Amino acid sequence: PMPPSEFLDKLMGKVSGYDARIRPNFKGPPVNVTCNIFINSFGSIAETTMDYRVNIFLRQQWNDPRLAYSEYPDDSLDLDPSMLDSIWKPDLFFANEKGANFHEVTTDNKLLRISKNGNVLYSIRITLVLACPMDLKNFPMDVQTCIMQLESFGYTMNDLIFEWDEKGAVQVADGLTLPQFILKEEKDLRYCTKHYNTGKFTCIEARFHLERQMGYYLIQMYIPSLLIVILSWVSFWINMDAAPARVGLGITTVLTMTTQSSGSRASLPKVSYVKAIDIWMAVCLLFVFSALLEYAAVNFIARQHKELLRFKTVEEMRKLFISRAKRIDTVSRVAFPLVFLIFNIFYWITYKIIRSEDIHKQ
Amino acid sequence: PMPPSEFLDKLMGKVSGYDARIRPNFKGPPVNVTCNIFINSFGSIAETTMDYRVNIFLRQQWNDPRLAYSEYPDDSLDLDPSMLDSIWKPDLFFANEKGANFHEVTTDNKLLRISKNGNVLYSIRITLVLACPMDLKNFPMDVQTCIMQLESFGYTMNDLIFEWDEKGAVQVADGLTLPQFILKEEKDLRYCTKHYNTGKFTCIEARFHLERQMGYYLIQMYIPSLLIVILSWVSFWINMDAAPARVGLGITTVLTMTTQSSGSRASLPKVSYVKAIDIWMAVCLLFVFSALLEYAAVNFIARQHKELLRFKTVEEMRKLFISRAKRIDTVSRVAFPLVFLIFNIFYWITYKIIRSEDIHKQ
Amino acid sequence: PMPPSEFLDKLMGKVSGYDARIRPNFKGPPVNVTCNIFINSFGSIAETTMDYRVNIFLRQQWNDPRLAYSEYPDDSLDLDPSMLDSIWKPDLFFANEKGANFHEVTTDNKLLRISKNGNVLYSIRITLVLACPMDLKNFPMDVQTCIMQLESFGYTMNDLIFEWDEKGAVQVADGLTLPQFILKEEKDLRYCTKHYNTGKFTCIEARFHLERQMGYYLIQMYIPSLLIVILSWVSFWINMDAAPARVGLGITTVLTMTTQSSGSRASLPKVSYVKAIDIWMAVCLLFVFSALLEYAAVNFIARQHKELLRFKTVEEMRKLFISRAKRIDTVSRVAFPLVFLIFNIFYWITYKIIRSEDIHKQ
Amino acid sequence: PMPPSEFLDKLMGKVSGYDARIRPNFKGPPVNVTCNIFINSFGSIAETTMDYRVNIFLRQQWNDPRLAYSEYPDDSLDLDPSMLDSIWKPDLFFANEKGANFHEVTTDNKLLRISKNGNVLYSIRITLVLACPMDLKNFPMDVQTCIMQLESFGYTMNDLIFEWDEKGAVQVADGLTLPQFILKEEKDLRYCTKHYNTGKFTCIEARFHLERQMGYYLIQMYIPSLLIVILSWVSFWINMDAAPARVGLGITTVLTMTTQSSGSRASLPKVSYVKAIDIWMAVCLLFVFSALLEYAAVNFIARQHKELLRFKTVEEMRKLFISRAKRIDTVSRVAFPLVFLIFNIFYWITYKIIRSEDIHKQ
Amino acid sequence: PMPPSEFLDKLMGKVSGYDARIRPNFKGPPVNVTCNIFINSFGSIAETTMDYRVNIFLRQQWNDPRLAYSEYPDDSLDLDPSMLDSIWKPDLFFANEKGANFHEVTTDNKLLRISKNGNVLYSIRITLVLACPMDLKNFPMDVQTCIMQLESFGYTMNDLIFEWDEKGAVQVADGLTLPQFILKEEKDLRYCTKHYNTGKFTCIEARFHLERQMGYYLIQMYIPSLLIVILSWVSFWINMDAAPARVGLGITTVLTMTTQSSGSRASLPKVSYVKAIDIWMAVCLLFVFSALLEYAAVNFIARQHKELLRFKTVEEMRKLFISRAKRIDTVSRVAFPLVFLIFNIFYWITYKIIRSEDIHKQ
Ligand SMILES: CC[C@H](C)[C@H]1O[C@]2(CC[C@@H]1C)C[C@@H]1C[C@@H](C/C=C(\C)[C@@H](O[C@H]3C[C@H](OC)[C@@H](O[C@H]4C[C@H](OC)[C@@H](O)[C@H](C)O4)[C@H](C)O3)[C@@H](C)/C=C\C=C3\CO[C@@H]4[C@H](O)C(C)=C[C@@H](C(=O)O1)[C@]34O)O2
Ligand SMILES: CC[C@H](C)[C@H]1O[C@]2(CC[C@@H]1C)C[C@@H]1C[C@@H](C/C=C(\C)[C@@H](O[C@H]3C[C@H](OC)[C@@H](O[C@H]4C[C@H](OC)[C@@H](O)[C@H](C)O4)[C@H](C)O3)[C@@H](C)/C=C\C=C3\CO[C@@H]4[C@H](O)C(C)=C[C@@H](C(=O)O1)[C@]34O)O2
Ligand SMILES: CC[C@H](C)[C@H]1O[C@]2(CC[C@@H]1C)C[C@@H]1C[C@@H](C/C=C(\C)[C@@H](O[C@H]3C[C@H](OC)[C@@H](O[C@H]4C[C@H](OC)[C@@H](O)[C@H](C)O4)[C@H](C)O3)[C@@H](C)/C=C\C=C3\CO[C@@H]4[C@H](O)C(C)=C[C@@H](C(=O)O1)[C@]34O)O2
Repeated sequence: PMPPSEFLDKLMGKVSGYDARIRPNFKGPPVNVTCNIFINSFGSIAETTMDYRVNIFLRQQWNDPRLAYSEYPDDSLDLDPSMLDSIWKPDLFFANEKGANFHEVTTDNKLLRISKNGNVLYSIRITLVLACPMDLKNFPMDVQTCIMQLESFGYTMNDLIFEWDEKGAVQVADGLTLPQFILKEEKDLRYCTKHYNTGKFTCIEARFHLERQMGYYLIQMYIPSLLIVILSWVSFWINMDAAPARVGLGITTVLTMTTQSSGSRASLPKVSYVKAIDIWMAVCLLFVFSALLEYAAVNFIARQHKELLRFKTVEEMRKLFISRAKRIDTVSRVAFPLVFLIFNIFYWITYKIIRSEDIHKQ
Repeated sequence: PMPPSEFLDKLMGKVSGYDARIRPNFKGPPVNVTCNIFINSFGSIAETTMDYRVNIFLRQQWNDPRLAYSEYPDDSLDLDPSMLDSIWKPDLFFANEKGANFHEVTTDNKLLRISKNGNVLYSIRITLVLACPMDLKNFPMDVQTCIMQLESFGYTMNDLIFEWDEKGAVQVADGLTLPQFILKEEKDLRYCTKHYNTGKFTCIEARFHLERQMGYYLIQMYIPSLLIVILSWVSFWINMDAAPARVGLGITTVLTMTTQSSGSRASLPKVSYVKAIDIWMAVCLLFVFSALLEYAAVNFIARQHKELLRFKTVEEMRKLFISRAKRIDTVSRVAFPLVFLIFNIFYWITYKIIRSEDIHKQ
Repeated sequence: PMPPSEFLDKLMGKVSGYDARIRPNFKGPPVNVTCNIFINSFGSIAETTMDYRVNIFLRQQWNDPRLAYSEYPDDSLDLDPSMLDSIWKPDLFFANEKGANFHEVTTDNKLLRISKNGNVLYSIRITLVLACPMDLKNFPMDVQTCIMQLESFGYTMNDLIFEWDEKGAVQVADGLTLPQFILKEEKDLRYCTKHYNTGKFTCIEARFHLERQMGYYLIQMYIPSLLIVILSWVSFWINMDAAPARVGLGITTVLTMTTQSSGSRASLPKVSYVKAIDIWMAVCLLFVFSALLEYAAVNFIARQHKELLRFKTVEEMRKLFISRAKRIDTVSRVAFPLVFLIFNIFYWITYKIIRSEDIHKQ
Repeated sequence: PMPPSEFLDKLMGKVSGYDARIRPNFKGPPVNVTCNIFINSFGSIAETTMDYRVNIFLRQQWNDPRLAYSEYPDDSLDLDPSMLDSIWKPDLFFANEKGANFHEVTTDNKLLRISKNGNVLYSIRITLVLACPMDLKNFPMDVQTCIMQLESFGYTMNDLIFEWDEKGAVQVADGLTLPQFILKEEKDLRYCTKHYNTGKFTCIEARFHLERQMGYYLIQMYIPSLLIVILSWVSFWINMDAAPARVGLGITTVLTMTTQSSGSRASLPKVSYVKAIDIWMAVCLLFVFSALLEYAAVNFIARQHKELLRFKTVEEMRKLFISRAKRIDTVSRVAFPLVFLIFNIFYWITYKIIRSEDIHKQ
Repeated sequence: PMPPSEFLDKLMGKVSGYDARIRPNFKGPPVNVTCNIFINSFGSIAETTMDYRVNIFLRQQWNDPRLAYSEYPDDSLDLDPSMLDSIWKPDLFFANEKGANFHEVTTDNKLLRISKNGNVLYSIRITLVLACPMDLKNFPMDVQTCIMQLESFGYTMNDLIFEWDEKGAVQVADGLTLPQFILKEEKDLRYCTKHYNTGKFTCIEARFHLERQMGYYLIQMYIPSLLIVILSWVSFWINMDAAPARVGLGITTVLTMTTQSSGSRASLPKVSYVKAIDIWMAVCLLFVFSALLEYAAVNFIARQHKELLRFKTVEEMRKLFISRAKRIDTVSRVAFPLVFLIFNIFYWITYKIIRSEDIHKQ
């Protein structure tokens, strides 16, 4: 029978001794805050500035003794979010972030629900440009581990304690997909406490293990390099007397291998360690460069042939240099793709075992 | 005869018991909100970040019993938008969005119209960077279905219910055109209710079917690839003894096919499935590569010819290798464009039937 | 003798019955608002997102009967812009716009001048990213017509009427120049009234006719294409037996024509109609491709010559094929630039007459 | 002995008749405002959108008679910047600007100092994206004159007059350097008064003469073009019978000259007048194109030689065509670099005299 | 026993004489402020606009006598950051900065702690786009010294004095790494006082010495240039009669050296001094150009050979020109890589000694 306006100005009134600046149960045990997040959107992962953009529904549960009411019989009592000025919302800030803008569209995207015993549910929708450092030791295949850290500002560990939720940890939205990565099902909850000269502060973090998909990099980078190496193999069947043809074919394959290697590393930060694509493009470039060196040795042997022919064992030395120049081409035509196939299976199995070692060590 | 200032401070006065924080007909049936949007601008569709930018006139109709007035005889009573602080606007937020900024130019772009019985018309102009996931299984021709979701924050299904309008669904502005797409005439209205641990929330959505126009991709991508394949066909008429000419022509056609294929995929996200342009550029690249292989086989047969000529059935084996080397060119000159025409009609009709299957299944 | 503070708190005081929420002459004829704009900056015209950025001094003149004063003898009475909270500024918003931010530097850039009879002058400085659709049927030469629409939000046609000024329409700043376009001297004032389900709203618009300057596109695009076609003509004088030279020259001219055509269309939206540069680059590419086909026919005739010479009317058939192979080069050397000159004068006069037809139809 | 709180609420109190909306010495002579700016940062000069970014310390000095105090004996009395709401700051706005955001970091970056007789010192730190039109008649060497205009909004010339400072004009920070330009020591102070239909408004402007440094453009653009022309000269020493070598060398030099000319104009607005780099790249491209034409004439004369040799004064006509084909190469080998050196010294001295004429006319 | 609300409204109440506009110990000695910063994130260093982005925890310690309390026995008394409106926070602003936005996510990221004797701890989290000028005299290896200046606005040196902290200077976060640079362990604290016409202002600055990592630039830039020079060395073994082969190989190596040099300078400001990569690419380009000149001299000597052979000491002059043309190739094949190795060791040791001289002079 009681009207709701006096009831919802009674608990936050200045005739009441609420004092929203003062934390609950002052001069006592620390407040325990339970947090669960809901990943609404995850994406826009950029490697060159090492950050990613999430959309989260940050839900914070804490108990306030002064907020308890015994008049109304309903337990939930969902409230309007405009009177969220004097409730004592806890301070929370993300340790590694940029941006972090609120959503003010059509209303402030906020949820306030005060239970009968004093439990408060506080939900806010925020997009954060979270910055995570990434390791690029293996660029085509890799398991990145993005770190999201939630800690407090201005309340030490003896006054405010952040804890993860027990029923579930992180709720991902159904149907959420990433175009370039695959989000793993398990998520780590390791809370570490940062120490500062001012004091220690409560901090909880969650880790997402991101598997990079290998379907795009196989089409864009691995197959055109094989096309270039196969073309340099095609140069072996051409006639050895046709010098501009073989020289031009080999030179253009080396040039396009260099430009392809320079263009695949363009969308990447300037890291200072050797990656896997470096190894792949280096061995492919070495293969086309060795093909050009093989033709240069063949044409040098033919040069020695032509100088000793035109100005005495001349016939059998002509035979020896033509037979040797034919033997080099005949053994190269078999030896080049076989050693390339050997390198391919060795590289692929060692990266398969180091990828499985990364997924086993985690 | 009554002056308007007391009348428009009477209904929102604190001497009145309006209490704009409290929802209408509290502790009763849920409020029913009818929404229709007006697409003022639609465009700026970007594939690489999978989002689009709309300009909408969001109109929300709901009934308030406390707002009803019986003094004035006029039914419409358009009001000034500055006193839209205490009216109980309903909470609405878009589920998949970025940005969503209001228009504050020369006034707040808002409309408030309170009917005599209590019906409230609330119109706001907002630009939203709506994020939609897109399928790129067929890149040149495709029918994208952009999804716009409108749901509530902080009021469950038992307190707030969102419904679409019956007289029309979505009003598009007259003369509105898209440079890259064609907006279909019908629009789906399927409302789905999202479930969360806190509770269930009302949500309505509208789907726009976007037909990608095929006029640009025919000019930019399909015809230059045919030019490259026709040039590789031109290489068959050149003399077989002119080895640097045919080798250089074929090698430059393969190189430019590779760079054209790499440059057409630049304005696209790094997806991990095979698209239609992948198939097209792959078959065209296979055609120019097979032309280079055909010349390599011709010059290998001529090599065998020259070695058996210069160091016995020599005349008729010279005839056999010249006749075979002529026969390969003569059959290739007919066989290459005919099998290309067969591939063209097969690819085009299978993509026509899969495009019509996509438009029939919807 | 009267001090100014009471006089300027008398007309906007709450002891006065001003009521700035209520429109002037309520329950009567509609308010008539006269608007003239002053183009301070115009520029930053981008084709790929189809919008332009203006800086305008929006001046709005309307009459308020309650604001009239008879105490002071001065007629102008320029006022301070801080008390522009309660004046009843009219609602105005641009129909096709993005951005539209106010200038808050060192003060709010505003002007308020209330005349003695009640005329109010309201000037504000705003930069608007106005979005206009453009037609690219003729890309090098074209007359774009940018549309600026000013309409009201929340006041129908019976309550608020917008009208253009009679003394002048749009004042452009002296010395204002555009690097890529030429602003015409006349400007259209056609007011159209938009109709919505809620009601009809007053709207006035102004059109600027923008002539695209042809000096840059002649240097960047038209002359290098002529350089490529002239180089392909140079290929006719080279010796026909030198096959790698003529083949390589023609192939590189075709390749660079393709890359030049692909690079000139890069700063353009993905439109689906044929433009004028498409026609120009297509005919130039057809010319260099026909030159390569002409050399392929010459070397095929020489192939027939060489096969019938080396394995009977042999001398006179050698004469016939050498004379025909010389005649093809001799007639091509004259016939190629003459038909190119014919195409040039036909293309140029038809685009001159369609440009003058566009400027005559307007 | 008087406490400072009553003294600094006495002069701005509502029990005082200060009335900060009303300008000082109302209904009298115009207020005289003295302005000096301090260039803290100058840079980020972009040619393609024709604007530059400054950081200025805007100091405004004006006299207020009502602010005068005779109680305290100190003359300076530096005040706290939070009570800068009611002081009657003058209206000032920059005529050609974008952005112009204030600095709110750790405090509002403001200075308020009220002298004993009524002199007020008002300093604010602002970064402005000032838009200046630039002339690109000579692109490598040029003296740009950036214009910064400071005028008033809403106060005419009879009420507010802006004047420059007498002790100095513009203070540049010590150690301030520009990477691409050189700031001259003198600065023009020409005040021009803008006229509008509403009235005339006071305006003062300052001009900075910016000398473009020529060290970068000599390395990036002038020397690689000389490398290309020297390579085309190297083509003269190669054997005339080696036709693919000379043809390929000349064709690749023409192609790379075209791409170098197209790439140096990329970071520039689409202007419609001929610049100096246009002239330079055009003459260099003409030189490499004439070298290709010279080889085409040599090989045409050799063609006439070969046709009259193989199907009568045959020996002496063979002599005449070989001697003429040698004479063309021998005279070209001397004549090409000498005429290039003549063009170089003529171009360089005419641009030196037109640069000195620009610096003498100013 | 005293409740906290009256105690925390007593010290900031208007019944108290706090007067937060007035600085502490007015008309006396200057306030001494001790500042220490905590580098939370450091990165996003861009060379082309010469600025870097930090995340700092700015801690300011100063003593206020009026804030001292003797009632409560606790010494720390951490307070809520909402009542940081009237505390007299000191004015601080960074001298060389852009941006500098506060963090408003979930609360204002602020810390307020008032000691018992009057010591105030004020911590704020800010991201600043700090602009630092950089010297690019040596581009691959360099030690940049970023300067962060903190000074006051509106309080002179006699009223406000800024001092660095004695216990530590700048705290870097543990685990913080930079992908492109290495942050040195020592940091300079040199405070310089800026002088202005208005007065002198306190300023303290901190310098970070940044070592550029050399691992990326060795892979991206130094090794492909060696690949190009090694390929030009490979051109010496090819047959001298094969003129299109050697000419084409040398010409494409010169062309790709030019494009590689133009592409490595793309991500750099337009500086006007010679860098180290300029010297490296210039010597490598000189090496490949000299190889092309060596082949041109060889083919000129062979031209003289062919003209004196075909139209008398003819045999021994044929011997002299073939022996000399062989001797040039034989001495070049040894002389080119040896002088390249000499240049490599000289360049590397002189840059090692100038890098160590830069790290010794600091
Ligand atoms: C085979 C290599 C040699 C070099 C051949 O290369 C060329 C011609 C002939 C050579 C012998 C080169 C190559 C294509 C082939 C033709 C082969 C087919 C048409 C396709 O390929 C197959 C193989 C591919 O598994 C390696 C396989 O993918 C799976 C992987 C995943 O399941 C594990 C899954 O995601 C999904 C099921 O799909 C799939 C069956 O498709 C063709 C689609 C390959 C892509 C072509 C690419 C298009 O743009 C690329 C690039 O811009 C380059 C410049 C041109 C193309 C090219 O490089 O062309 C290109 O790389 O011709
Ligand atoms: C003549 C064409 C053939 C192909 C010739 O081309 C080449 C060499 C010889 C060939 C026979 C090609 C060409 C230049 C010429 C040399 C000609 C001159 C030096 C200039 O040209 C004249 C002609 C031009 O009117 C067509 C005329 O403009 C007027 C137009 C307007 O009044 C109506 C007005 O705005 C103003 C008065 O100026 C003007 C008198 O200048 C030279 C300045 C032309 C520009 C050169 C361009 C620089 O970058 C361009 C591009 O990056 C490309 C890659 C290289 C250059 C080129 O393409 O070089 C380039 O295009 O040599
Ligand atoms: C040796 C030079 C000649 C020209 C050879 O070049 C080619 C073939 C054969 C020529 C004789 C060229 C070159 C690679 C080699 C093959 C050599 C190996 C595969 C690798 O190299 C070694 C040498 C390198 O120390 C110079 C050394 O790095 C250390 C430095 C640091 O410790 C001090 C530390 O960070 C870490 C330990 O690693 C390391 C042991 O790896 C290979 C990984 C080199 C990188 C290849 C690059 C990939 O993209 C680049 C570029 O896009 C270009 C276009 C193609 C590649 C290339 O240019 O290919 C490329 O540059 O083949």
